[PDB]
Amino acid sequence: PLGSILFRISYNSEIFTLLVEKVWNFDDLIMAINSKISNTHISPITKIKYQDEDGDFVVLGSDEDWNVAKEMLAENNEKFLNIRLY
Repeated sequence: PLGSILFRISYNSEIFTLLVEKVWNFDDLIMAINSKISNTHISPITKIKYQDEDGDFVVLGSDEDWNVAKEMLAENNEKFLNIRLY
């Protein structure tokens, strides 16, 4: 049952979880992480690399990449997600 998705912000040596709805386009999305990571409010990120079913990381900076992945979650049977922050 689809509803919400979780994001596992994976940094260099930092790890955080952010609950991102399935209605938060790439905009609100980028703003969602940019909000949580806002903690530093020194220099956020504009590029997020999310994992795919194949298990290969892929860039994500649009809805076509934020959705194309979502539709995959169902195929991955994962209500969560993994993002890369470098």
